[PDB]
Amino acid sequence: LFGLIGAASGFILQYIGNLVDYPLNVGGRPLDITNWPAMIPITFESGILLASFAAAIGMI
Amino acid sequence: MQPEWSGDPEVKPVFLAVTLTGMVAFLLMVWLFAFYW
Amino acid sequence: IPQLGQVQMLGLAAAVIGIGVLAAGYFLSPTSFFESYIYGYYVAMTIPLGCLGFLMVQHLTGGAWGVTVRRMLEAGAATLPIMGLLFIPIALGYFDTYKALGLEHPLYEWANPEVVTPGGAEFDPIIAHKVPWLSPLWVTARIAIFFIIWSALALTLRAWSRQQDAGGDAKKLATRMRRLSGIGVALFVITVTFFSFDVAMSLDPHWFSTIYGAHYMANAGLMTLAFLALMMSRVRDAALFREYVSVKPIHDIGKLIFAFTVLWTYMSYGQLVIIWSGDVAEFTPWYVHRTQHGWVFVALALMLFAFALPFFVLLFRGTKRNLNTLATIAGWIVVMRFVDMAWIILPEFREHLWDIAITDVAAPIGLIGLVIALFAANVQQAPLLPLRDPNMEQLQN
Amino acid sequence: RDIYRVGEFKKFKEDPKYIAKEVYQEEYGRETPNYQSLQPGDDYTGRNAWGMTINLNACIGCNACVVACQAENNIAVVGKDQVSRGREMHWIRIDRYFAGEDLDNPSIYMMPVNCMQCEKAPCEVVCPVAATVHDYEGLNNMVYNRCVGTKYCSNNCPYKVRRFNFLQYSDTTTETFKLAFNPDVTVRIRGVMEKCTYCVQRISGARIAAKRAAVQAGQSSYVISDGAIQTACEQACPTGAIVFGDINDSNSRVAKWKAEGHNYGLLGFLNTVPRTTYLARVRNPSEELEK
Amino acid sequence: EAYLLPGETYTSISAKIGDVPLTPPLKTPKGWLAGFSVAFFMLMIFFVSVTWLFIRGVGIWGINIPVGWGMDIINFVWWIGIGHAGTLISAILLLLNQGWRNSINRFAEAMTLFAVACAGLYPILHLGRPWLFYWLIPYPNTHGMWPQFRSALAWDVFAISTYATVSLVFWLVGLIPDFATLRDRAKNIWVKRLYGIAALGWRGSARHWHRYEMASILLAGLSTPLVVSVHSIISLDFAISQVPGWQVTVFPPYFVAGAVFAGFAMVLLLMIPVRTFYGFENYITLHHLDVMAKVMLTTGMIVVYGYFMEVFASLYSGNEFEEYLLYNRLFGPSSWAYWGLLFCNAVAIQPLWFKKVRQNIPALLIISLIVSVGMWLERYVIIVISLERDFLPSSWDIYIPTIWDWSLYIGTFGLFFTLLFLFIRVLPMINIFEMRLFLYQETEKAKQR
Ligand SMILES: CCCCCCCCCCCCCCC(=O)OC(COC(=O)CCCCCCCCCCCC(C)C)COC(=O)CCCCCCCCCCCC(C)C
Ligand SMILES: CCCCCCCCCCCCCCC(=O)OC[C@H](COP(=O)(O)OCCN)OC(=O)CCCCCCCCCCCCCC
Ligand SMILES: CCCCCCCCCCCCCCCC(=O)OC[C@H](COP(=O)(O)OCCN)OC(=O)CCCCCCCCCCCCC
Ligand SMILES: CCCCCCCc1cc(O)c2ccccc2[n+]1[O-]
Ligand code: SF4
Ligand code: SF4
Ligand code: SF4
Ligand code: F3S
Repeated sequence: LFGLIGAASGFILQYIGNLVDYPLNVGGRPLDITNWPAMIPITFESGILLASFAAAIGMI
Repeated sequence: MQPEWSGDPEVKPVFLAVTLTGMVAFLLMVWLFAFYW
Repeated sequence: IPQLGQVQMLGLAAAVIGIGVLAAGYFLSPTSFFESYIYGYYVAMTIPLGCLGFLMVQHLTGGAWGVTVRRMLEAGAATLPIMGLLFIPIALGYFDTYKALGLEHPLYEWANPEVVTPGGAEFDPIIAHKVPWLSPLWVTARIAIFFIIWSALALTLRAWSRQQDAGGDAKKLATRMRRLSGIGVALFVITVTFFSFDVAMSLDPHWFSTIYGAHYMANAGLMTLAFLALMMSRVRDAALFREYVSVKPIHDIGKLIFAFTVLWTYMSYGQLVIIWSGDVAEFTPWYVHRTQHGWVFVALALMLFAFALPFFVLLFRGTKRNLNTLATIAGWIVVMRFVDMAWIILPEFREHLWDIAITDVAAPIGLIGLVIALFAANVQQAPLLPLRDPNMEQLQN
Repeated sequence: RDIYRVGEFKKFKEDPKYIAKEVYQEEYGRETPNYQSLQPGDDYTGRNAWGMTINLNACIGCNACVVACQAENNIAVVGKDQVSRGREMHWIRIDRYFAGEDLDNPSIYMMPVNCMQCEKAPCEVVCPVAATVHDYEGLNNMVYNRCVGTKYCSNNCPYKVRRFNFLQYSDTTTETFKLAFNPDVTVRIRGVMEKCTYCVQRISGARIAAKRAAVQAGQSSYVISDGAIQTACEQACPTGAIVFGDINDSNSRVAKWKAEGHNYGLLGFLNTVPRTTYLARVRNPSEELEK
Repeated sequence: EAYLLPGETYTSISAKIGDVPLTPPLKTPKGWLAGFSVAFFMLMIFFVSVTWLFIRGVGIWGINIPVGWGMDIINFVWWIGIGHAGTLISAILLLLNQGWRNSINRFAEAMTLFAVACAGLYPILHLGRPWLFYWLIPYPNTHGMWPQFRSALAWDVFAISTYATVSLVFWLVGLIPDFATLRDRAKNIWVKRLYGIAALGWRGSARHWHRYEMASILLAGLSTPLVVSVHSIISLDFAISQVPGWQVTVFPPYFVAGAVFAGFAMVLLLMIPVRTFYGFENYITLHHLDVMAKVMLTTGMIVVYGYFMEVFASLYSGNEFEEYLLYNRLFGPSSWAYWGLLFCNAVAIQPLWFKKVRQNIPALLIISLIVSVGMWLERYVIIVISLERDFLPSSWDIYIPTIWDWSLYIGTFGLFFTLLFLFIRVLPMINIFEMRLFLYQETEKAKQR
């Protein structure tokens, strides 16, 4: 549950921040869902972080 | 299997206390970082 | 033995059907016959190379799954001389005998004298720069050396395992195959990477990738792991796996399948993000060709059904503890590996999603049916598990 | 490498694209390069798109553009020890190149290299805080208030035009130098990256003037003229090698120079689409001596 | 051989591991005192170097306009790659069901945490404006600014923060019943509460052991792709660039292999004095050293394969920049790094195939030190040589490191050893549980014959 929450939050934060809240042209890279690379690492790290927090705090 | 605190009458009061603390802290952070200026 | 005969006749029938449809398509397009045969060879080599690779990995790192699937790995890896015999149509495609076989312009771009010689019609200078390395003689010598290495390695490991089963010290004839596996993992990695280079990436010499070949290793590993899950589900009632094999080798096999699904999408995504973020025109035409003309739909299907579906159905404990669910997931996975090698190889010939012929599905199905029949005939010659092995105690759990 | 492109006059008269045709024929075997990118970029179809065209045939190497850029943009003077460490601060450099068939007497090839303001900027992609972004007008925006070191913009810049304040290079105590500083350009502190901005003080001043004139006349649309922006290097060039103007305006001098066949950009295989393009040097040799 | 020597009981394991901590500070060994004095002197060197860096600037180093990343980034990748093997022993060996993790995982995960602690300062230290590291973090501000998130350094922010946090969490989870054992074995009533509040009343309950084993399994199965993603992202902060030495697509598994290589080099180089100075020959065995050197040989072979991939890419490409990258590495002004790299990562690993050399202790120490030096040379070759000579030959210069980045490197060595000596003073070097459980498992294996 918290891994899904972390992956969703890590994608949504990058999407809103780079694409909705502040659309910036950097490197000519896309301003839509075509910018789905360079969102996967922070998405995955957020999912891993909240899933490991879930494992620890949920066990305790 | 059941959890350790299953059957304890304090479990739902402490869950409502934790969720109330989380929503108050979330709303307060949202107020400070979005509606404060 | 009944299920082995059933899968042997199933693979024989699938091979007959695939070779018949491929030979029917050869008379209408002899070029596309060989272009589909390259893709079929690339698909059908994922099983024996992966069987040799996990045979050496389980010999180095012993396990209950390793002694469960070890004889299947030996039977799969023993088909590699026949794969060396089946590479001959590709070699005759890129030799000078292409005119006698109906193929009008040679099978690889570096077999063109007009491309690799100065003063020719095309004279691509990059391909002409790679003229000693990417030549028919050097490529045939390299792939033949690789076949010799694979065949000697697999035959020595299988012969040592059969000698261990028949007569001799089980502990002494385990260190020998562990040492042979220790040198053979390094030889296998460099050999399979250069084989994948010279077979797949040598179609378009304008583009190079160094994670390629190891990505093919992850692809072949996932393909033969799902193959092992399907065969392990098929032979679950054979009076040898009923007594000595429990659910823990099944759990280990499912965990390995999940781990190498994650590893395959890792090796695909790393290459994709490197080429996408570093916008160099030496590398971006690969993903342009793999995105244009409907190939973006196949890429999205690889995102959705080769990673997002097996990652979520293999994340649960019960779906890998059950052989029926593991076999269904493994069948979906090998279908998605067929789609993945299609997305990798077929943009080099077809250029469009709607330009895919029936030879492109006849060649890998028939040639993997040949792989099925050869593997079943090889595993029918031996007991399914190494009873006289030091690592037999790992099956007791 | 295809950086300084040299041609002859008679073959230029026959066909002005033959320099690029010969370069790409030797490199790829085809007359034109089919450079393919995975990034879309921006559009630039109805907007003021700014670019530079440097004429290598008309550059002598007098460094007047470099001194003008320093004077206009407050580029700090570092020590001789700091240049020996490799940390010179110059937004435009003149790259002498000594190419010839004998290096004991070669031909001298001078070329001004500033920031190309690349539409797909490798400096822009690798900035972790978006301190360097791209304009609606088409300029790379090196923001010093935002720049936080990390020195990666300079490692992903293929031309290495970006200069980093490794120490406190700008003078803080000399009142005469403080008076010498341009009030309309910032003075950079230690720890920030600086590079060529197409004199965006003048770009912003002319854009504000054009918008103010547009609303004072009621036109509801600002037009910036071709001579309205003149950068410091373009102004102080005694030869006129550097020309600055609008790309989307076809009647502008930069668009007319970029419509020439010998116009080219540096390192096109890196899909950057440079806006500072170069005109190849066209020589005029005599038949009694060379030909 | 065996991973546990015979003649051990559960109480003997508990006493022999927990009696090296919980000793009075007046009974502290002189070897520990001398090592901590050396570590504290080099930590004073760290403080002096960091203070002079913050006073003067990042211009005290040798970095310049073409080479903007130098010894700071080399030591960053080196120190962050030390921790991969400890994360591997803590997580991947738990996933694989390998019984040799039970006596090396505590020290190796502590080494991972201290190496990440040393390598997390290096972004902030090299940053040039060090007090604005939080602008790379997505935080709410009055500007409305965001990090780019398309750069690999934002992924590095997320990956380093997640790696440090999950590594510390998994280490503390693996310490909680060891905290219970120390709380039980303590003598003074005031040091009972030091480990009591960290054990949280563990009780050793079988209901608690089920949830503990499930949490450890899921933490291992989350930390394996975590550590692979962290070292892939640290590969990507070169591999997303257009630099000819850096736009190489085998860098994520190549950096994973190099990090595991250097990590087990440092792990062997710090097990061997711990094994010979504490009574841990029964726990850390010759089989442990043999299998750690086997993983060193395997991962070093993968790094040698990565060298062959880069050389093949340079020779196979018709690209003049790849050809000159190979020429510059072979015969450049910094070709000493490439040649010493080839000697220290290719020649020195062919002895590790041999069983006698694998079992030999001083040969293992020499090989581990040579591999650490050659991995520093590898990161030098990747960063500095590729940044030295670039596309435009006018922008070519030589990177000469000063005394200050060397002083910072020596100081981070001192910080690492200070944290390690504090860890071996107040905490057990090896896991008290899961080694008595390993003894129970070996007893069950002997009963099953
Ligand atoms: C290009 C991006 C690729 C995305 C990679 C995704 C991989 C993440 C996997 C995390 C490991 C969890 C396994 C738990 C476990 O130990 O499983 C047990 C069975 O016990 C259970 O019932 C499961 C416990 C809870 C599982 C829930 C996981 C939460 C979701 C993760 C959040 C991520 C986001 C993105 C959703 C037994 O199974 C195993 O032990 C198998 C472990 C396999 C390890 C895989 C190693 C591959 C290394 C390559 C890494 C690739 C790079 C790109 C990350
Ligand atoms: C290092 C970065 C990548 C890590 C990925 C590794 C995969 C981790 C998750 C997979 C779990 C596999 C299931 C568990 C298992 O079967 O392994 C334990 C196994 C059996 O142990 P017994 O229980 O039988 O008892 C023995 C001791 N009492 O032990 C093994 O044999 C280990 C299996 C070897 C794994 C092979 C993975 C190699 C990764 C290759 C990656 C490709 C590189 C391409 C360049
Ligand atoms: C197509 C198929 C894929 C093939 C992949 C081949 C390339 C991968 C390398 C092979 C990995 C095998 C590791 C062998 C190391 C070893 O010998 O250790 C063995 C240990 C324990 O063995 P024991 O105790 O001595 O005896 C057992 C028999 N009685 O077993 C292990 O499980 C440890 C292996 C841990 C794997 C870490 C290495 C991973 C490489 C990192 C780079 C990967 C890039 C992503
Ligand atoms: C709060 C955690 C932030 C610490 C990590 C910062 C990330 C970071 C920032 C940088 O400027 C880098 C420059 C070169 C190489 C790596 C870098 N990393 O990782
Ligand atoms: S001032 Fe003009 S002629 Fe002189 S170096 Fe600059 S661009 Fe060339
Ligand atoms: S020339 Fe350099 S600094 Fe300017 S936009 Fe291009 S990469 Fe960035
Ligand atoms: S255009 Fe202006 S800022 Fe750019 S190099 Fe020329 S003088 Fe300097
Ligand atoms: S990478 Fe970015 S943070 Fe500054 S130094 Fe370069 S613009």
